[PDB]
Amino acid sequence: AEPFAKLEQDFGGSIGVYAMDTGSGATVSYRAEERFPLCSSFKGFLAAAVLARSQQQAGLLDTPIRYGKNALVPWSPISEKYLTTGMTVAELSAAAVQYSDNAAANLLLKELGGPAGLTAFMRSIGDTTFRLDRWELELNSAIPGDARDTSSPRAVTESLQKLTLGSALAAPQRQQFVDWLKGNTTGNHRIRAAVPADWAVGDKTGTCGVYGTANDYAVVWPTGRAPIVLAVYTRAPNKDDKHSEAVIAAAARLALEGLGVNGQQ
Repeated sequence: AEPFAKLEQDFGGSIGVYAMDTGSGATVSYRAEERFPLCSSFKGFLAAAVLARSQQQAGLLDTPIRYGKNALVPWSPISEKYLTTGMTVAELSAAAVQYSDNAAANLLLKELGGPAGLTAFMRSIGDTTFRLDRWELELNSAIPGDARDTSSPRAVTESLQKLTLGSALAAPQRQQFVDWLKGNTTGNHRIRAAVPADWAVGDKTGTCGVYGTANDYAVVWPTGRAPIVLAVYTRAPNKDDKHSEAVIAAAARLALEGLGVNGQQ
């Protein structure tokens, strides 16, 4: 606890961590059951929900979605680029996960019946904590004490484990989910920065832009051992408090250390 508390003190906000060693079942928790805004991190679970749906709806992933300029909310760099052709459900999913593309996320949410649809999927896999309430971009408000669009580090890690390593998805879909996470482009300075270059990592980040609120969750494969699943979330009390990637990386290192996993040569 003390090392995490010192990290909080220097950062000026709150940090929540839950890490599980899938080999032994050993865990590290710090504020693991407190609520933190999901920010864009809900998009990983959104992609998992789309994959689950594909298991009972043949051809879903290949389906072309032809959206208009009306769909292009800010921070949609992939969606903007493909406006004139449209994108398949698969393409939208990869864009949402690997680039946090907002338009792509909103289109996929619509496919699943909105924030309530994604929430009902999470409940279906045994996650009673996750809630998505709003769409992009309103879900990013991260107002202290607001339960909308939040989950806990523990629930995030447990759900991530079920979807990537457990039986929540069929084997093909499970591998697609893992591959999407592995191809993420936005997380190089977070959980990835806590581990050596040759450990496989799949992750999804969230960065609300306000209230020092940002996060990352990941599956990590250390050379020669069972994977670790972990979530690192932050928030802070003032709207203008800046997030820190460095604090997330540091908390990840502490979590891994607490499991006897470190990147020391």
